[PDB]
Amino acid sequence: MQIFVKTLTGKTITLEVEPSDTIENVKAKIQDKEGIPPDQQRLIFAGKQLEDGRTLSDYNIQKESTLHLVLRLRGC
Amino acid sequence: RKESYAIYVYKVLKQVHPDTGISSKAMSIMNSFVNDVFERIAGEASRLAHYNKRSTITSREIQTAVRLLLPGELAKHAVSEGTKAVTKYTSA
Amino acid sequence: TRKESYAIYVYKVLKQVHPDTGISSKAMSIMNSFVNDVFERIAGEASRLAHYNKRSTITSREIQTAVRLLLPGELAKHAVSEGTKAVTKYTSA
Amino acid sequence: GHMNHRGETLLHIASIKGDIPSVEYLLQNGSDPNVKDHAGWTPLHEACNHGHLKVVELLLQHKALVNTTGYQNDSPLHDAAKNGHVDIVKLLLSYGASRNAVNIFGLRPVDYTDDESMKSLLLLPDGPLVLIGSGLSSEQQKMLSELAVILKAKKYTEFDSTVTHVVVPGDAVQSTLKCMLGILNGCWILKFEWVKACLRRKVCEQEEKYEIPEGPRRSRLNREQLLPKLFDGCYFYLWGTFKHHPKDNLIKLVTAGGGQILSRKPKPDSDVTQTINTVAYHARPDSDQRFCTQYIIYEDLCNYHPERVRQGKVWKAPSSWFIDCVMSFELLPL
Amino acid sequence: GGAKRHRKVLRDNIQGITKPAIRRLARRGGVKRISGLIYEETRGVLKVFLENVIRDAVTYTEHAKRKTVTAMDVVYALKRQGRTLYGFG
Amino acid sequence: RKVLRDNIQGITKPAIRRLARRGGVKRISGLIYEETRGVLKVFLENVIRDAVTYTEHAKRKTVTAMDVVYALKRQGRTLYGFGG
Amino acid sequence: PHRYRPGTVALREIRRYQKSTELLIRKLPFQRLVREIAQDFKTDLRFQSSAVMALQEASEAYLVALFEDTNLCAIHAKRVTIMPKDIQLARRIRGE
Amino acid sequence: KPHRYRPGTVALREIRRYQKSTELLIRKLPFQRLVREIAQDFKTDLRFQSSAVMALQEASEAYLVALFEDTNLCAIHAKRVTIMPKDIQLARRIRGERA
Amino acid sequence: KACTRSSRAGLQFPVGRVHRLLRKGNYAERVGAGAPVYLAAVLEYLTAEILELAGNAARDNKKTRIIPRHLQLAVRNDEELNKLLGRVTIAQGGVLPNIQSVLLP
Amino acid sequence: TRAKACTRSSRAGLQFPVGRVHRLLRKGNYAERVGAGAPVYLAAVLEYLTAEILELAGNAARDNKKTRIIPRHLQLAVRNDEELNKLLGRVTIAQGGVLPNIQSVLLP
DNA sequence: TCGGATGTATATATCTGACACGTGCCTGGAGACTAGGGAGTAATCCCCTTGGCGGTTAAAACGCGGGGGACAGCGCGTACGTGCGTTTAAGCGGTGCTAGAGCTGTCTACGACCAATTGAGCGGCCTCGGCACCGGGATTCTCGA
DNA sequence: TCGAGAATCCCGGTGCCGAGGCCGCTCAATTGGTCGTAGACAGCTCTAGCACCGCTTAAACGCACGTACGCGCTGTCCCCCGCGTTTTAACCGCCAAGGGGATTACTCCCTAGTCTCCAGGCACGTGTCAGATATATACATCCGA
Repeated sequence: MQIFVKTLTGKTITLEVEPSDTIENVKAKIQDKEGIPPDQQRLIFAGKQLEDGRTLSDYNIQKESTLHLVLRLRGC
Repeated sequence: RKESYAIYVYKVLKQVHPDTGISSKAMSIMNSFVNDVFERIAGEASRLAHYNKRSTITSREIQTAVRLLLPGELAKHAVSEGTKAVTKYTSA
Repeated sequence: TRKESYAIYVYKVLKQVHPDTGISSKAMSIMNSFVNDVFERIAGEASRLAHYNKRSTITSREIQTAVRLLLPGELAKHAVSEGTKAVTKYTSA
Repeated sequence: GHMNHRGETLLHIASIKGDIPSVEYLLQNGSDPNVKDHAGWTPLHEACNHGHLKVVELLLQHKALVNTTGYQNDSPLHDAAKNGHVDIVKLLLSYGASRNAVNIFGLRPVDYTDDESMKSLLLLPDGPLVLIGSGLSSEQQKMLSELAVILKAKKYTEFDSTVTHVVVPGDAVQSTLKCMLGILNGCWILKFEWVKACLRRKVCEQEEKYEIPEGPRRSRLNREQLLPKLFDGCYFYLWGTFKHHPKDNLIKLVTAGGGQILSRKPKPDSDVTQTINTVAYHARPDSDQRFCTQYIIYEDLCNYHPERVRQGKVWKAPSSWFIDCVMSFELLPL
Repeated sequence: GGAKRHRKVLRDNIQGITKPAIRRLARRGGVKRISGLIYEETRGVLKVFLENVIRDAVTYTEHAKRKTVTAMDVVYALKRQGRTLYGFG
Repeated sequence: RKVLRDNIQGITKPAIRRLARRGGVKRISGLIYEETRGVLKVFLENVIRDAVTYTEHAKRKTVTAMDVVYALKRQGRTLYGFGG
Repeated sequence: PHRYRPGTVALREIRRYQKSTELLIRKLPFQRLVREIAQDFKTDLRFQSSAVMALQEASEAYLVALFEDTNLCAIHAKRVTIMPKDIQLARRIRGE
Repeated sequence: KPHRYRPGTVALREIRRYQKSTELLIRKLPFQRLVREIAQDFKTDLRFQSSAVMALQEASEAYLVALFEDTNLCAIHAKRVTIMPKDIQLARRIRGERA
Repeated sequence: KACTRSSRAGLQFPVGRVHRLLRKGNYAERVGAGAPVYLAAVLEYLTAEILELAGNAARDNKKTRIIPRHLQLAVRNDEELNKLLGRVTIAQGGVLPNIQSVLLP
Repeated sequence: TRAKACTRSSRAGLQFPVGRVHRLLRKGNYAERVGAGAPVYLAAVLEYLTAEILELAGNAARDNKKTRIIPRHLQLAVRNDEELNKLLGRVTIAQGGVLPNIQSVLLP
């Protein structure tokens, strides 16, 4: 179970995801990949905003689902 | 100075096709397509904002306009693209 | 709140073109939709003529040219004559 | 028989308002309870949703198909749990009937209950006979025609929406348009010996002894058990040009199989492909083919194995695989 | 959870455009003789035209955040396709 | 400055034959070369009237390549490749 | 006993349904068909009493306008009866 | 010895050679003279942009080809293979140009 | 001194209402003073022509009330009106009474 | 006094100019108050349509063993796609020709 | 050409519901004044259209032979029009329920607007290679037995 | 079922010009505030959309029958196509001239905006007569003989 986080530059990354975890841990995992701060990550999938607090299975993110990641304009 | 979407249509081609060019006449057609489709959607949203007595062209009006003009699955794909884009825009 | 239509004006035109002939309700709605459709055709073509020449106003020329473009043949030849006569009677008075 | 504009038969409207005397009246007269309306809800579904028990008891005792699929492949357990009936799901589990069922979304009934009691109670270990020939001879077609006109039947233009019986001259089923439309619709496939049996007795025979025990038989049992078609929630896209089987013939195959022809090549990294959220009923129970049901079909002539058959939720399968699917009435892995 | 509501839908109602109805539309068109295979073709063409018109009438309604397809957004759905309709506006 | 006349015959019979071959026509009747010229004159008049009145509204005397595209757009025949 | 030759009543109905303006399709079956078609596009969509009328007043006027062209094609093939190929050709020419 | 193609095979190779090409099938100068003589009763002494007559021609060739693609289906509808002056009129009446 | 603009030009259609609809329709940033008096005169002529033809049809039909059928006859009987109103569908309008020569015995 | 000037096109990930689309939506008198997300949505729709047409034109050009896209390739790409042909149904792509196809009855 | 059944047009009673007319009012149209800029008008540059002359050859024109298709005629079956008995939902009235259209009031977040800034796009030029063109050898149609 | 000849395609080599790139420049996109108001949202009201039931009744439907004609086959001819020869003007190159398109500067008159005033048309009734509805009568049309 892995996803594809596509940054606005077009470069995508692969990272292990638990099928029943929440967004907080997988958002903090991006810090171990590119050093992105969790407070200002704002990942997007299927046109939704995917705010923290809810699990990933709520948005029905299956395997190899390409997500997005826009950063607030203060550090982009 | 005349304006054209040539700089952009080349960028979109380098995305859809890394090794592919476009002749002057094809850029002139693709620019006319982007201007014609832009005019179609803008006029639809204009007629769509006047039907509801509105005065603001919102993302919803453009979404309905591209749902009206574009046929078949093309509209369902363009709506998703516009949605993905505006979500990344307003989230920054 | 309420709707607006050319019902009274269509009635006044019918009273002078056919003083003994009346009109129905469904036929009045059809005439109201027809006047509202030719309006959106001549005014819709006026926007285009103004933009094509980078103009910002809709003068009498940008309405005469739209009558000439949309109206077919003899109707256009007579419509521009009626419009010019109306403009002449309006500016002089 | 008599039906409503919504496909609701007499038993449907009798079980919706839960009128039990009418239910007994129509069940003791011989009305078939395993019927789906224009949506696909059976009397079991309606009864379970509205909260009625005696009608469910009579339906279960009158040999009604309990493992049925409703509008969005909703099993009766789904509605019975979605509407909070505990004794109802208890009575349903008293007969079993695939407690681990699945809707089009993929949500097993447990994902509906939102109730502790149900979550703890769930997890414990015919009409006109149309006879038309498929690739037969001249005198064979005349024989089928006279057998149809003596047995009160008709002769259609190689297919219609009311075809129930097809025939094969050989022992194995071919791969032409008509046999695919027969298998996907769940018709009876005969080895041309059934007409030979009827011409000796001048009456109808049993179709069980003259049916081939392969994929078509699985499709027949699928149609009889009211389960959905083969290619349900599977979206198919025809890439390039086809010469063996026309693109139009494949389009008709996908339409008859219940699948949607995607008009635009499904990009594996787009949002539309990943927002599908549908499963396939005939996908392998717990393999990597249920959550990813979107196929790009192509004739295996030049483009060989691209070393990647699945990229997310988009599959690249050859047309020979699509034909072998109808051969076996399954979704073979890749 | 779920909608907890069976969605009762209609099906095969294209047969409501019966054979005599198609014959009277033809007779009005000016047709003298009518082949038997054209009724299915006619009702299919009618279903296609309605799906092309109602789809625009529905999205004209979904935009206004309504749930009743009015008569003014149907004539608007017909004006877009060129089939202007006088009498309802 | 020059007065021109009878120039529709300039659309020669082999030109119409080439147009029909491009359209997919395999065999052409001898009377097609006179009806096609009439249809061509009708269409060219319908487009050129709109182009010329566009030019007259623009207070010009040179029918540009843009007002012709506009005249083709008015008749539902938008032409790509000449917008600029 | 007394039987209008095949075609006499046909012309008698052509002369009848052309001078009349009443709707030739039954209103309730067309309303049910509209509700059956619109259910694919949005669930629980309601229709005004005038919406279905406006949706049928221009729907049969399109079918009648199609059948004029189907006749003009059946006559082109030196025939009297119209066939599915006539409607197919009319739609292909008209851009449908 | 005098190899003479059958009637009908040169037309097929002429269709195959003009459907894959994009060049204008009508000579430029006669079409230009036709346009200039048509635009003589509307407004006399009128100039034409070099890209205007080409745009008129680029649209006119496509129009006459789409008409010849529609009038050929009428010829096949009548169980024929040649287009007659009676089917162009039909294709223009169905399209809405002579009704 | 309340002489309306529709009475100055001698028209019967509203000049003020046409001006308001041209200003509200968002057709241009500015609107000339001679545009409403011109557009209200073309609409007054088109109406005075379609109604004239409809009244003629009603007189030839032995009636004194214009109905949608008479409007359809007036629109489809004139060559210019049939080209202008060629794509419209007049509700309750019917069809021009005509039969092909091949169908008549 | 001012942070980095990140253009709106790169903020939405799309390639077309959000700023130019916004300027043209405002300066074409389509409405009085053009929204902020409307130019982004319209630029995204235009970019998707352009990407689809260009992908189909490149696929048509690779079939002709050519890299540079010509109007003929655009005509072969639009007229071969059902949806894109419905969109451009009344459009003449100059120097595009027609689709190569002969009627099955005309062939011997 | 004549006789009988019937569709179609025409004159008359009554009749009812939609059309023509009267009235309150309020909101949109008209007057008057002011301010700003969009467009009319004059002058200027150049460039892009028009016109002409000379040579070439490839498309156009014309004559001719032939065969393939357009068209007329005839036969055959079959499928469609037509009439009759049956049925089956369409349609109209009457009532009931309520979901949602429509209007009203708050307010707040979003978009117009102006000032300062800068960098991305646009025009000018500059170079090189994908593509047009030509020649040679090896696969498909096509005529013609 | 075979033999000579034409067209299509692939590979290799050459060369004019347009696509991609670079640089100077500028004006339009971006950012930052600031303020006005458009519409999102909550709330209330009413009506029309939906649903049902009962009764009648005209149209949809199934079936039997006759025949109109759609289609297939045959024969005739004629005219359109393929080809060779003559013709001719489209096209390319070059040169010249000037009419108008684009631009800029100046100005002024026309139209948006605002305040005020007023009466024209719409909602609401309300009386009334013209086309339907039925009844009776006469003329032209189709079918059979």
